[PDB]
Amino acid sequence: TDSIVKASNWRLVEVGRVVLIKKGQSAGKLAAIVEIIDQKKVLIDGPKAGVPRQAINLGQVVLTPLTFALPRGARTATVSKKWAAAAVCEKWAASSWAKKIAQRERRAALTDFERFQVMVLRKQKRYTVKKALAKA
Amino acid sequence: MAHFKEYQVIGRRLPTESVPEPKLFRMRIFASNEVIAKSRYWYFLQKLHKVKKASGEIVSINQINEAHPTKVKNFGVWVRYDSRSGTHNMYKEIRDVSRVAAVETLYQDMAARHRARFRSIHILKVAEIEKTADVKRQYVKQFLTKDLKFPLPHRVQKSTKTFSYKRPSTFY
Amino acid sequence: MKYIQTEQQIEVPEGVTVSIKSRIVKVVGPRGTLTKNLKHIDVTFTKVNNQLIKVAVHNGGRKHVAALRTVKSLVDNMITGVTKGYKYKMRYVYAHFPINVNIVEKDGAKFIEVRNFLGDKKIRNVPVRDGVTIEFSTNVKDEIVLSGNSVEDVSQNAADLQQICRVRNKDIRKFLDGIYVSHKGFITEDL
Amino acid sequence: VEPVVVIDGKGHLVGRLASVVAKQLLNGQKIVVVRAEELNISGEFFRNKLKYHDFLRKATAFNKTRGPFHFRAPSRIFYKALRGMVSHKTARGKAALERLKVFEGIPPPYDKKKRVVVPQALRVLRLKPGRKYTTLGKLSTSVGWKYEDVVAKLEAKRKVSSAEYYAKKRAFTKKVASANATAAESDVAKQLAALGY
RNA sequence: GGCCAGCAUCAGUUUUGGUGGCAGGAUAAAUCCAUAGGAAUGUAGCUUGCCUCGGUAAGUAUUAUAGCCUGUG
RNA sequence: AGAACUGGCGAUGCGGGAUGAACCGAACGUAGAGUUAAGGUGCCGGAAUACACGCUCAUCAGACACCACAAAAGGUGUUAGUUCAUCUAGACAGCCGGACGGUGGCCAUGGAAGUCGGAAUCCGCUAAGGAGUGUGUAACAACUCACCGGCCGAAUGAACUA
RNA sequence: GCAGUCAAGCGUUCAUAGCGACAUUGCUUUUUGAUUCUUCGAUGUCGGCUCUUCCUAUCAUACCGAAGCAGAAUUCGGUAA
RNA sequence: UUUGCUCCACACAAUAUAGAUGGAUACGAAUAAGGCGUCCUUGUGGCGUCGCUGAACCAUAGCAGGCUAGCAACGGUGCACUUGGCGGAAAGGCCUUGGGUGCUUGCUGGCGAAUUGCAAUGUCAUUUUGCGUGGGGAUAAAUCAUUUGUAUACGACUUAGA
Ligand SMILES: [K+]
Ligand SMILES: [Mg+2]
Ligand SMILES: [Mg+2]
Ligand SMILES: [Mg+2]
Ligand SMILES: [Mg+2]
Ligand SMILES: [Mg+2]
Ligand SMILES: [Mg+2]
Ligand SMILES: [Mg+2]
Ligand SMILES: [Mg+2]
Ligand SMILES: [Mg+2]
Ligand SMILES: [Mg+2]
Ligand SMILES: [Mg+2]
Ligand SMILES: [Mg+2]
Repeated sequence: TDSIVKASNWRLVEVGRVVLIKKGQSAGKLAAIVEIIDQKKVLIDGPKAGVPRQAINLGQVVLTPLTFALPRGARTATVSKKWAAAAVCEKWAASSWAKKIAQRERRAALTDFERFQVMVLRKQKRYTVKKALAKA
Repeated sequence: MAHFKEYQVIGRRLPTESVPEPKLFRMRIFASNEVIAKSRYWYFLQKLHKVKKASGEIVSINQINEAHPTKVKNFGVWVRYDSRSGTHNMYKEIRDVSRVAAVETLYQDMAARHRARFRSIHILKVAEIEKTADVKRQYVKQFLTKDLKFPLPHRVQKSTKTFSYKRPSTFY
Repeated sequence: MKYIQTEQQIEVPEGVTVSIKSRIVKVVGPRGTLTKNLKHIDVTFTKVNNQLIKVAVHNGGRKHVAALRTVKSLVDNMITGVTKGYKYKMRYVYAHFPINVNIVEKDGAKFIEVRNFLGDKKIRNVPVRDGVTIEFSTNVKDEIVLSGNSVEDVSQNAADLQQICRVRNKDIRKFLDGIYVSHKGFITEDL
Repeated sequence: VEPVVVIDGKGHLVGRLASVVAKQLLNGQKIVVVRAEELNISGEFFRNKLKYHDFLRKATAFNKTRGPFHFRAPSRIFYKALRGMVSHKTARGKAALERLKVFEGIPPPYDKKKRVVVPQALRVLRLKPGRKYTTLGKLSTSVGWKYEDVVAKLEAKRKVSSAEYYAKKRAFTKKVASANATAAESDVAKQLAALGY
């Protein structure tokens, strides 16, 4: 009896939006949108990760679902204070996205002996899982 | 011409026995290097005063850095440019963090919209608009509204591989 | 000029329920149900308070923001069609030959039959689109009324009836015979 | 990386897809293109129909059986776009073209194989939103291709069978996801997670 | 002795990386810190009207229960 | 078709301009390696479906000098500007109301009353109304518009530039 | 040879239904010129007959828009070879 | 048919390879939206979650992978059978029943490897063909010549003839 309209909630370019830099000197660090310059440009600040305050093209970053309360134009000290208060780093570390990034880094860091151990443990887990699947 | 820097260039109109210590004229020149900065300085000095490079000298060239390179500003830019059939003065507004970035955007925009090459453009003035509601161009005024948020629909992620196995999505 | 955001409002009266999947709009009201596919416009619908649907274009150009108001008008027309309905009144105009207009059946398709237009022996047959009701108006001479939920359907049926009665090989400023839309309003009055 | 790569041509920007496939062929990769009737061309349908009619009016004046052949089927339109970009008059180009197969729909050999896409050729990723585009099947039908209806019917039947197969696969995948949902707190699972698996 | 190679240490030519120490500038500008002065896309507070939980709207209010700008050091 | 200076072709291969005596680059013993020129880097085709800011949708789009053509004039197509204006004391558009009196102002005209024309461009009452913006009459009449009002409520209009 | 742009005028009134001066911008190579690059150890040199195809700047036929289109007839124009 | 033809199995010979060296790993649709899971009043529904690439998933240890002893569990996997179903777009493949049998690296052992000498693709695949040895199966036509004229320059075509 009520209207139904699909939302399609996008991540929004906004002050306090957390972004992940994918290419550049940062290339994998988190920053916060400090202000919006243009449809394609924002001023960001990533002081916790070591990202310098900079005007960056939105094509160089990917918006994360994380937002925190930050006033428009806040300087580096204020950005750091509000970032630490909102615990953005922990909220990102809890996400599957950062967990997937860490998993890819760990797999890339595996040695040959560790890959052999991975195969052995995968065979053990596969034996157990196949037995459970056949019992089910 | 390239990624721009701003230089102060001060020149002299070399002293004689009758006129020692001439009037030491100064300009703010946007150029990619000091050779081009000095060339542009002499070009405009020849447009303004009775002097040339042979009859003058460069007393000082100093790069001027942005005072607050990490503060978002609205710039008003007065330019003069030659079209295919005349000369015109235009006023434009650019949102950026530095004069050099605003000037680079201005040159790109003039080339894109009026086919105005670098040689055809004179930068009359670049000044920060201190107070909003003195911003007179809607394409900049729309970025000054309180709590401005906008999405980025239809995200196109670049593939590192020729073939994809997933029929990707443009959500964001 | 690439406006950052442009939005329009679609007021939803009480007895109307609007279901908006991706861009397939379904409007349900007292008079029936209408459906429209707007997947060619790239707009965004959002329900605000169950009586208001906002439709928005982000980073849109001039033509895009024009099509946004077009979308708003189309959805408003769907709501008006399911609440008030749409009725087009046409009057047959003729100088000498009376235009005979009737509803006939051919394989159960309910054509509008036009005979004796300008004395012609040819019989004009205009199919009635589904959902359009044809009534011949009493107390008004030579008047046909086309009614329905879809304003597009009723207006296209009226247009077809008008076009089938175009005069050929004559000065149309003199030979004004035809069936012309005389009124475009709603079915329910004064609402 | 596969002996044969099967590209699902639906919505794939025929020229860019042809560039990708031509480079793969010349580099020695076997390519099979399916659903060629669902390919796209940028530009309005009327624009591309006029372009095809301009192609159609070109023929050897003294004998039309000698002139350029105007193949109407979508797979052959794609093949023409690809042959114009492969050096088809050399032995190397002939071998590269022999490494290629193009089909309308997904014929029985490939209806049970993995279909890939080419993002650099995908219409949704390449074309600016709101730009108009043409569908190869519609263009081919307008210029004389005779089998749009048959291909559509066989595609509907194949999609029914594939939907049944995918329902079975999804049920089995749910069973497997349950099986590895448990045995995830076991010591082997914790060691695998510590090693990144 | 002949043919084809592999490795190591060199020499000439060259290509592509990692990394260390210095010099200059507005002895970079910034950030940061301290201080002074401000307005606003006006934070807290306060006043007024409304209303579905509870905030909005309009004023005042220059840091407060956010901050920002400019100058100086 | 004929002169001046220089550089070239003739007499000259090579890389580029698809192709070409003259253009661009560079001039040549036989080879190896490296770097480039002009030109290029979706595929043919060696080389980024590179990065960045914008502009363009063409039912004959456009796509690198020599060179293989296009002009005047136009377009609420779209983009960016210049100048002058109107506007909360209410702008533009839109809908509705008024649109008068001296007065058929003076004159040929057969007739001419705002509206075939010549000159004259006034006054009154006005919130406002031209000695009339058009339709219309033989002339009237009757409609219509400038101009002012009622409704709405925030931006709008014009002439130009490329 | 063909086609535009302006618009003083023609068209009883009225520039643009149809026209259109004074000017001015073009297109074409079915005119005739200009040139002498190819052919003078040789491209058979008019016209007609026959036959095929192509172009459109369309005479007719199809469908239309406009008129100083009442009808009829006609004129201007569009898609069209 | 101077023992012909075809198919299968094996062995031996040739013959080449547009180019194997773990696996082409199957929804459809949309992209200003979807996938998956779950719940209900089964919908254009609610809730949760995911993407930000396949950098994945599966597989993967053993003289190119030998010979044996056990433990644990009725799992995984190959082989040849076998029950049945589905698939005609080019189906020539997919699924499935039962038992047999080999391996199992899921876990714990014992034995072997060497001298290819410090590397040399260090030969591991499939494409056709021939031949020999066994088994299974079948036992024709076409053309020339003659003839016809529904045909025809000649070929060809169309007919007839134990
Ligand atoms: K001759
Ligand atoms: Mg007539
Ligand atoms: Mg045919
Ligand atoms: Mg060396
Ligand atoms: Mg000579
Ligand atoms: Mg030379
Ligand atoms: Mg060329
Ligand atoms: Mg290449
Ligand atoms: Mg022009
Ligand atoms: Mg009159
Ligand atoms: Mg001869
Ligand atoms: Mg001859
Ligand atoms: Mg024509």
